[PDB]
Amino acid sequence: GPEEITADIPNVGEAALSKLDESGIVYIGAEVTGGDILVGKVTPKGETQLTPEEKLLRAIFGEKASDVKDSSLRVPNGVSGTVIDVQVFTRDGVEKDKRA
Amino acid sequence: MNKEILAVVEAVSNEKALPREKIFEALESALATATKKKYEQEIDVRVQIDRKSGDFDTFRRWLVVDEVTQPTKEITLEAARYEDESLNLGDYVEDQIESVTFDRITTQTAKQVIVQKVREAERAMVVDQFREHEGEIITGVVKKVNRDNISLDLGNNAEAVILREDMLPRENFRPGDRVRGVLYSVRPEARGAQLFVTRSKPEMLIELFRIEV
Amino acid sequence: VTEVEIDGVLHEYSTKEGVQEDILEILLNLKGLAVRVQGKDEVILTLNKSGIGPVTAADITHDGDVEIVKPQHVICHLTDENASISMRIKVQRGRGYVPASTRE
Amino acid sequence: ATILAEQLEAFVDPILLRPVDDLELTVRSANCLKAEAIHYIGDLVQRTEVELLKTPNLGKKSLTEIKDVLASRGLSLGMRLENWPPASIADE
Repeated sequence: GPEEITADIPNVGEAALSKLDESGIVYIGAEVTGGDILVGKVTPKGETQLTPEEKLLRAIFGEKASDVKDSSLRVPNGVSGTVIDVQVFTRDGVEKDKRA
Repeated sequence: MNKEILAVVEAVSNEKALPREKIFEALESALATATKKKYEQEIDVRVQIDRKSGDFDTFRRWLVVDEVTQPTKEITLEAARYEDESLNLGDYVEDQIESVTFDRITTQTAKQVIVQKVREAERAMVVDQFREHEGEIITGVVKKVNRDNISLDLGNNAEAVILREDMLPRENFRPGDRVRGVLYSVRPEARGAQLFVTRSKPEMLIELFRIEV
Repeated sequence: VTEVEIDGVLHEYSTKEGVQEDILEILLNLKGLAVRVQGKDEVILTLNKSGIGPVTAADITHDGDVEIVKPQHVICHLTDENASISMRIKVQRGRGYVPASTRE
Repeated sequence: ATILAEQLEAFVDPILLRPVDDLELTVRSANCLKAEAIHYIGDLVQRTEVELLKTPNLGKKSLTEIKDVLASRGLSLGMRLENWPPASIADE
């Protein structure tokens, strides 16, 4: 499967996405620190094969064709700033989310 | 009533003889756990098991008592006077509901918690399996070597721990060897039933001679 | 002065429709504001101005103890008939030089 | 220091206290209680659930919303107040 640009991801904290909107991308104007999350991004993990203990998880959660890790963009360690401008470019065919 | 859980109930490769319904509750609270952190407490293992439904909506409880301990699960008869004294002393009358914890996201953490619940169920099953025998003259093969402990691997995915205090002083065992003895631990151990054998007791060689003659 | 909240402005690097200075230049001109307070720790001043021309420092709705000492101080220039700024200013006591990076 | 000092002596329940509209549920669940001129959930806790069920201002879905709110056991627990104030709710 592809990657998820939505905020819906695990291993987070109120400090993990308290500045993000409901669709992963940081606000325009949110004054961030060094090491926060700007874009939340989750990617796929292992495929292998359907295990005996995960046979019920093969198809029982809509988008259960992919796994979930963590590869969100972060401010590189050291720099502050204020997000002034956000661009979102979409390859044609892909579903535009609510912020695009 | 999508009927996905109905056919998901009858998988049923490994949880046929195991409590099916309990595994749905397990997986349902596991879908509800994962990314919950607000609410009031946590979730609720207890949930109206409606076989037909399949996706039993996690319902809460009120537990009628005559006491003031477990605040979100406390009723009295004076509070039952508003229900016209219909409640009796000691009942677990449910008067509340709960929801789910989400999306894209929270569901591989729900996969992860689904796995956690499945693991707990498997531990319970292993405990029941070890209780079936309750200590016998079974053999095994060493696989790992811990500090003052020997790990053994039997059949049907079963592992036993050999204490060094219940072992011989000079006689030292290693991996690849096959030893046989009588276990004496299947009840309270640690997260299930750690098969603890004792190859040094007398009853140990009671059927050892019986195996020969 | 410590904090400014212009109404239609998200971050300090933006631009407001109808004022010929940036929001950053408005912050510098408010940083140079010479103001006396009398019986408080901090205080919140309110500014409302609409119409073509300057927004001087005498257009602040003064409280019962705040006193501007130089009312001819320019902040910005409004430059249209219906284009108006409306800000809240936070003025407090202190000692020395307390920058933004130490202390929203 | 004595010389320099002598040269200067000529100078020197939170759910009950919160409003019904502040609840996480929809505005209809708050308006069902608010139809009886109730603004705080403490007034909802002052009255019994049987007394609210004897009035048709609350609906069937409003009863389910009231049950969902009472599942946290912060409101509608069958309590009795003086009028508004508990001792911790004191006037200062």
